[PDB]
Amino acid sequence: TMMSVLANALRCIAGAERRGKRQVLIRPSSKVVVKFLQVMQKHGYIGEFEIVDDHRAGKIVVNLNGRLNKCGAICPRFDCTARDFEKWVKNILPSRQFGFVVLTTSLGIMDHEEARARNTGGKVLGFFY
Amino acid sequence: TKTNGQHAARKLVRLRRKNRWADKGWKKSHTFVAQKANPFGGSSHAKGIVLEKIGVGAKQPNSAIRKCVRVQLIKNDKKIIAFVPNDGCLHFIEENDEVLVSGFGRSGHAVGDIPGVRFKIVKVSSVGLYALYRQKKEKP
Amino acid sequence: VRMHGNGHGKAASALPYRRTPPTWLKSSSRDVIDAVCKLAKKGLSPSRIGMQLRDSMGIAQVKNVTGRKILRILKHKGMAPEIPEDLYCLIKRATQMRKHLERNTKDKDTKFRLILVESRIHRLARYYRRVKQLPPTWKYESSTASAMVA
RNA sequence: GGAAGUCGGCAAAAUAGAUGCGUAAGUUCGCAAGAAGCAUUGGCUCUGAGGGCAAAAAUUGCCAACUCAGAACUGCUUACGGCGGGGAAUCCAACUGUAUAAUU
RNA sequence: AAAGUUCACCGAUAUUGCUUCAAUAGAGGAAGCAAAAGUCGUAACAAGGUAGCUGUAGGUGAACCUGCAGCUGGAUCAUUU
RNA sequence: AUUUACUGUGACCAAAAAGAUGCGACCAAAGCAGUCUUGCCGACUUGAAUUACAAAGCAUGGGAUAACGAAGCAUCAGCCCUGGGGUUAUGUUGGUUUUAGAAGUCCUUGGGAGAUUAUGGGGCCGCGUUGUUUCGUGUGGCGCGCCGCGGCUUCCAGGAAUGAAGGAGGGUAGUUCGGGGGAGAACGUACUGGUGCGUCAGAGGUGAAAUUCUUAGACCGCACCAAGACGAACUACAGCGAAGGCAUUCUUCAAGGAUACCUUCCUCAAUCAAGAACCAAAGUGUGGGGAUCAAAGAUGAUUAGAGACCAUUGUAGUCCACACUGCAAACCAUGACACCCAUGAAUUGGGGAACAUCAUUUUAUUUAUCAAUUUACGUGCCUACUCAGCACGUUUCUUACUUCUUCACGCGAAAGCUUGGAGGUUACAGUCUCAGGGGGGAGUACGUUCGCAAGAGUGAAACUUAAAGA
RNA sequence: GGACAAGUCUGGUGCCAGCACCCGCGGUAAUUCCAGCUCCAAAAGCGUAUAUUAAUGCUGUUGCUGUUAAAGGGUUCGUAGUUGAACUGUGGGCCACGUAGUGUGGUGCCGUACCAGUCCCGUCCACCUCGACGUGUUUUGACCCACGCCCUCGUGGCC
RNA sequence: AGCCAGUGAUGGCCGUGUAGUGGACUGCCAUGGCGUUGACGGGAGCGGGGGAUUAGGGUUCGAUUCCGGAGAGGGAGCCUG
RNA sequence: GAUCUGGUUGAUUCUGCCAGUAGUCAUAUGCUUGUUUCAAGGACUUAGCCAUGC
Ligand SMILES: [K+]
Ligand SMILES: [K+]
Ligand SMILES: [K+]
Ligand SMILES: [K+]
Ligand SMILES: [K+]
Ligand SMILES: [K+]
Ligand SMILES: [K+]
Ligand SMILES: [K+]
Ligand SMILES: [K+]
Ligand SMILES: [K+]
Ligand SMILES: [K+]
Ligand SMILES: [K+]
Ligand SMILES: [K+]
Ligand SMILES: [Mg+2]
Ligand SMILES: [Mg+2]
Ligand SMILES: [Mg+2]
Ligand SMILES: [Mg+2]
Ligand SMILES: [Mg+2]
Ligand SMILES: [Mg+2]
Ligand SMILES: [Mg+2]
Ligand SMILES: [Mg+2]
Ligand SMILES: [Mg+2]
Ligand SMILES: [Mg+2]
Ligand SMILES: [Mg+2]
Ligand SMILES: [Mg+2]
Ligand SMILES: [Mg+2]
Ligand SMILES: [Mg+2]
Ligand SMILES: [Mg+2]
Ligand SMILES: [Mg+2]
Ligand SMILES: [Mg+2]
Ligand SMILES: [Mg+2]
Ligand SMILES: [Mg+2]
Ligand SMILES: [Mg+2]
Ligand SMILES: [Mg+2]
Ligand SMILES: [Mg+2]
Ligand SMILES: [Mg+2]
Ligand SMILES: [Mg+2]
Ligand SMILES: [Mg+2]
Ligand SMILES: [Mg+2]
Ligand SMILES: [Mg+2]
Ligand SMILES: [Mg+2]
Ligand SMILES: [Mg+2]
Ligand SMILES: [Mg+2]
Ligand SMILES: [Mg+2]
Ligand SMILES: [Mg+2]
Ligand SMILES: [Mg+2]
Ligand SMILES: [Mg+2]
Ligand SMILES: [Mg+2]
Ligand SMILES: [Mg+2]
Ligand SMILES: [Mg+2]
Ligand SMILES: [Mg+2]
Ligand SMILES: [Mg+2]
Ligand SMILES: [Mg+2]
Ligand SMILES: [Mg+2]
Ligand SMILES: [Mg+2]
Ligand SMILES: [Mg+2]
Ligand SMILES: [Mg+2]
Ligand SMILES: [Mg+2]
Ligand SMILES: [Mg+2]
Ligand SMILES: [Mg+2]
Ligand SMILES: [Mg+2]
Ligand code: NA
Ligand code: NA
Ligand code: NA
Ligand code: NA
Ligand code: NA
Ligand code: NA
Ligand code: NA
Ligand code: NA
Ligand code: NA
Repeated sequence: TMMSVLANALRCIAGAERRGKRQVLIRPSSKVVVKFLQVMQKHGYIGEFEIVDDHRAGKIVVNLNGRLNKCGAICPRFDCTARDFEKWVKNILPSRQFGFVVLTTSLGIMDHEEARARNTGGKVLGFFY
Repeated sequence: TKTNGQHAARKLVRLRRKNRWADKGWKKSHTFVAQKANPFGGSSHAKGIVLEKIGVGAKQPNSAIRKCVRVQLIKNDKKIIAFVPNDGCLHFIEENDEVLVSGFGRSGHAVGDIPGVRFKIVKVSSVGLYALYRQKKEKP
Repeated sequence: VRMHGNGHGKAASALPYRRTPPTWLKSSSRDVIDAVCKLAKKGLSPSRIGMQLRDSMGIAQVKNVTGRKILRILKHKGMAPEIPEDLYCLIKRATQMRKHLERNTKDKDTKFRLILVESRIHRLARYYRRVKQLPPTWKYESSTASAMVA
């Protein structure tokens, strides 16, 4: 059965961008999925997306602009101390010049660059570049 | 394909413990069985008495007589066969002499075309075999 | 996939997005409650009450009018079944199979199916004991279960 | 002293009741088994447990029978009768039974 | 207040018996691995000259043979429209 | 009543050793020293500051989680006020006795609330049965309006609950679908053996023969009888089953999947050490049965030989009932669950459209960036009834076994795989579980569990090899 | 000789003696043995044996493999264990001013294009002249970021 | 793959003994205590601060200077303090 | 220093091991050894046995 909604959604987006599609449909939706997409959109990696209501878990349609190379989830959600950001950047990112690691902290869901500014650790959710 | 569970530490620990017995290198160093079968008691050298001078034929592609010796170890009274290196060098060894024996280079494995030999003579009468060969010393 | 098989069946009903009853119904909430209690007196299960209302009296859902589910209505009126309906229907099927096996002792196919049904029963009973719908220390036994069933 | 006797341990010696602990190979899983083996046992003075019948009832009163389990003190000359010696193997017959009254 | 008497308790040591572990002799019967270019055949590799192989049962100097069910890793991806 | 994990910041933590600031011991490994204004001295000389798992302890933060509780009629008491009822302090200690409070406990006035309408039941019965609002002053649209009544009474809480997962379970229906399973009764030819007639000299078998049967009538022809097994052609890159497996007809018994549904319920789930049930053929035990074929055995050939291949026989077995065994190239040599995934022809079951049967949006003169309706279409059979039926043609949908020789990425050492992955993986993390670590010795020895046995499960080492393998 | 830096030099031996961690060399012309001469490495140091760490992603949590190379249980059920769908919710005003996307209306509007008229050719394919819509400006206004202030910071209820 | 109970095994009551708590020990009472989250048994071994090898994660050593424990051939008992 | 090379074929691409390589206050043995500073030193086997002096 399906055990992770976030992992399912990120696999659908990465698969569609590999095939050069313009839109992708994601089902089911969740609060964590929407927050993850808002971080990607703020940095300019996807574009506009829309949520459709069906009185159950919703559906999401995402528009892709072709700037996203790969996104993925990290399972299980390992803890990350504020001094451990460099270790994760070295392991799962193409370089130290671009790309983001997404964390869930007591201040909310954010990328690793913002978390370093606020000096907070948390649990690693995923990445995109 | 393995667990990847976040609360499955016990399963991963048990898996590695069972599967670590499947490599000969790890098993040999942890089993105490090869040590008992080893004529040396886990040491690098041993001393013994010469019983007989024998000639061992080389393996099939080669053709020679290898000029080995039969030695009984002092520490536990085990009998082994040891190679005597270098040209001549069998004239320096007599019966009932005391020799120092070391291994070959492969940790209990036979080397070269000599069939079942894994030891070589290093000292005789406590002088040094290679030193005798180069004439730097005289046999006492 | 099915719990105890290899089938991938998708047949099911799809509830509508709009939950308000249609304007031509003209049936009060009190009238629906009365019709539900009458059928239960006749001796019908909650599943059969809903189909009878849907097929003849034009009520698509008993929750959209009266705001209550069928089994909740019966519990309030004190006419709820002693054991859950889905559990009862499984026990009845196992009883019929055992009766057939008494005369036919070479039916290895039926013996296999009896194993699956009894496994389903024990899983169902475990859930109902946890949510306190069955009394604790309630057990299914093949000898006793012939009673208390159709 | 301990089978050196003798065809041959023949004959004799020897074990022995009860209680507690413990018990091998083999096996048709029932047995083998009391396998093998170790300890206690007297007398005297005490203590506890094990029940019935009555009554205006975790109470009171009255009463019978002989088992079991303990303690202190004290003693031995090992002291009636009765009562398996044990173990490791080979051959034959599966077993209980019958059968040359008067040599098998 | 010394020697000395009796009892209780702690208990070395010795003997006997069980249990457990570690090394060890043995007539004979087998197995494996090597050497020597020994004797008998030719089972496999081609349709290897009876297609081969798996499971099982019996037989025979040796490889092997035979019966029953299976497989293609076959020597056929194929012939009442 | 709120708690842990996590995370930020600080407390509590021997030295030596390890990381580090400073100082030209001639440099360095070191050490904690040393420097100079030429000193009856000075630098208030220096010797800084770190890390040390896991557990424990203080005070922030609340996103991801986890421990609790509950399973929803096992429930729900609405607040504030005024008028009634029925321990102190008396100068101190020790005693009797009271007046009041407060509390509870019944009546009553004042006020404002309510998350779910005092109007729900009877009977006592009697009577009769043109005003806004659009839209171009005006037109045109506008929506609302333009057993019945009756007084009384008693009983009554019965409507406030996230939603129903393209997760699981249950229900109803076509008495749907199929070599799915268990029971009876029958049917069909054929092999073998008999019986009755006819005829007369060979028949059988092979590469060629021989073993074998035959004037005491074999082989052949017709008719019939007995017994046991088996269900040809139709039969397919078809169906059903968890796998092993399943093929004549009719009558019965209990099941199973798919489809349809505005039925019910509300996380009940996925995978799994231990544990259980089933499991081809051969094989074993006890009774039946015994036609065919046929391990063992016999005879004839062939051959240098032939314990084989070929021929004629022939026992166990092959079949049924009840018990065992659990060893397969038990194979898709490919574990289960879940997501995404390009193309054209076909096919098996169900449903919708069609056929047949019944019944009788604005707009829009000057538009367009991802359309507001591609929904079209006929045939054959059919009462002088398993039938409002049965097939075909056309377009959609859910489930299943597949193909491309006119199938795309991608992947792989290659052969090849490809919605059904061996793809979406060094750009390496969806969940669980079982195996492997050079070739042999070897699935062998020893020990132990199971078995009547045959065997099955668990399972080493000493030695020996430079390759074995794809 | 190669891995591995450095001789196709000169004598001796002739599958012998010997070398060789591995591949291999030696039967008459040995780049490998025994020696001479040259040359190489690192050096007051340099070989050999045994154990251990790295080489080793050949123990794999990071991070292995399982169609054919070693490796998926004969099939289902199933306990301990591991893993488990969505939801209660992150506010609004007031200025300012460089942005700041969009709709709705203002303001003028050379040239181009479109629609509607007039005339004209053709009947199978062409042109003229006007009363408006567009396109392009320029402001408004709603989204957006930066900076200040305020809010009983949903509604209600006081004031 | 089960361990523990005559003769203390888990707990209770009144005591004794100790410098002091306590099944530490005497008497009586109940049937408990531990275990696949690996008890019971077996093998190697003094524990730590630390050493070696350093992309990171890891693997391996620690008789030996400092801290703690134990012993004085084996094993038992004791006086003085 | 986040590094690899030789061996299976008539040639090719793999799996996989054997061999090579660097360190060790890590032990032992062989050859050699001019100067200086700093240092471990009967643990491994036998918690084996001890003359003599302190
Ligand atoms: K006996
Ligand atoms: K008898
Ligand atoms: K053959
Ligand atoms: K051949
Ligand atoms: K066979
Ligand atoms: K049989
Ligand atoms: K035959
Ligand atoms: K198997
Ligand atoms: K079908
Ligand atoms: K020469
Ligand atoms: K590997
Ligand atoms: K006490
Ligand atoms: K003193
Ligand atoms: Mg399951
Ligand atoms: Mg005698
Ligand atoms: Mg005599
Ligand atoms: Mg006698
Ligand atoms: Mg026994
Ligand atoms: Mg006895
Ligand atoms: Mg007898
Ligand atoms: Mg007798
Ligand atoms: Mg007689
Ligand atoms: Mg042929
Ligand atoms: Mg052949
Ligand atoms: Mg052949
Ligand atoms: Mg054969
Ligand atoms: Mg220091
Ligand atoms: Mg549901
Ligand atoms: Mg006939
Ligand atoms: Mg047929
Ligand atoms: Mg059979
Ligand atoms: Mg029989
Ligand atoms: Mg057979
Ligand atoms: Mg034949
Ligand atoms: Mg025959
Ligand atoms: Mg049969
Ligand atoms: Mg397999
Ligand atoms: Mg591959
Ligand atoms: Mg592969
Ligand atoms: Mg991976
Ligand atoms: Mg191996
Ligand atoms: Mg047995
Ligand atoms: Mg038998
Ligand atoms: Mg076996
Ligand atoms: Mg060279
Ligand atoms: Mg070179
Ligand atoms: Mg070497
Ligand atoms: Mg030469
Ligand atoms: Mg290593
Ligand atoms: Mg590495
Ligand atoms: Mg394989
Ligand atoms: Mg399989
Ligand atoms: Mg969740
Ligand atoms: Mg020790
Ligand atoms: Mg130490
Ligand atoms: Mg030691
Ligand atoms: Mg030292
Ligand atoms: Mg010392
Ligand atoms: Mg001491
Ligand atoms: Mg000593
Ligand atoms: Mg060739
Ligand atoms: Na046959
Ligand atoms: Na197959
Ligand atoms: Na395909
Ligand atoms: Na490694
Ligand atoms: Na240690
Ligand atoms: Na100490
Ligand atoms: Na090969
Ligand atoms: Na000097
Ligand atoms: Na000097």
